[PDB]
Amino acid sequence: ALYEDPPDQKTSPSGKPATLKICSWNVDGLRAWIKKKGLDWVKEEAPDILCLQETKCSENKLPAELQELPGLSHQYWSAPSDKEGYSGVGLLSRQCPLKVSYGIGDEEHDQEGRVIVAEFDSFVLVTAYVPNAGRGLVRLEYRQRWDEAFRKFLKGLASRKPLVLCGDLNVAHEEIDLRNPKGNKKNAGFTPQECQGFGELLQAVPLADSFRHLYPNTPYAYTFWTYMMNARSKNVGWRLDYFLLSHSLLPALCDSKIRSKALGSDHCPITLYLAL
DNA sequence: TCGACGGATCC
DNA sequence: GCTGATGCGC
DNA sequence: GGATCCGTCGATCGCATCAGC
Ligand SMILES: [Ca+2]
Repeated sequence: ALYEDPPDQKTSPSGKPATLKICSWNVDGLRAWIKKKGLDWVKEEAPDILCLQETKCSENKLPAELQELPGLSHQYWSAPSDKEGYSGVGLLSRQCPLKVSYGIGDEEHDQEGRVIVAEFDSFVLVTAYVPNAGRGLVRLEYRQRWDEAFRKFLKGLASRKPLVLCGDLNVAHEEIDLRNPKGNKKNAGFTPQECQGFGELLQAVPLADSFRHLYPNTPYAYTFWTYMMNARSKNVGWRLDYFLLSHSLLPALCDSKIRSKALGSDHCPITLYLAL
């Protein structure tokens, strides 16, 4: 069936009002997405922090419109070391973070511009574009090694500060996270290896899947639809974009949104509300 | 994602 | 700047 | 032997590069 995001709950389980609004969006081509007026949508949504994945855009080709974006002035970008127009992530923030860093600290996994880490007063924000297992699972073996290094890195981080992980994690955790699970158990993003990796990521860091913690049995909630076969028209999709939270942060969780109607990509944006 | 393919295998 | 082909995706 | 059942296996869209001039 089709899906309507419920309204934004902007008070916490204790009634404290949300102080912090984080939007995450795989823009699948930053320049194409700006040409498709996504930046307008970002302006009307007005996040305190915007995380972008799959920018496919090197630092010096960044369009001018991003400078004229005065509520998200502190901007950080990561592109692959030697693969142009591939991958890429950015982190735009209203307030200046204490410390920004790139990658997870493992040479093998830090060459494709996928991870930005931004340290704030009371939490640490990681945004990531996870490597896709590949058509015909050509990179599924590399991906399990990423999963373990990423798990290890995030666990280390979360031991020092409450952690918010957001972005495209390239896996539908459970069968409820995609429209046709039975046909995709051998396609990238729904292999047993990928769903197990996600489960261990939740278990080992540990982290809670914010959306699923709030809406544990809501089906048809997806963040991605392939461009082909009018899949978004029919809501034949996958939930690949998450906010994963330190359990410490659950009493701060106000809501976790899926902005199904915002166009500009084959991913829609997701928005997180915290009382901090 | 969807389909046309097969090569199975049922009534 | 323009064509045409290739890489990469969930 | 003529219908179904179910595993492949290509071809769909979109962004971006690259080779060449
Ligand atoms: Ca490829």
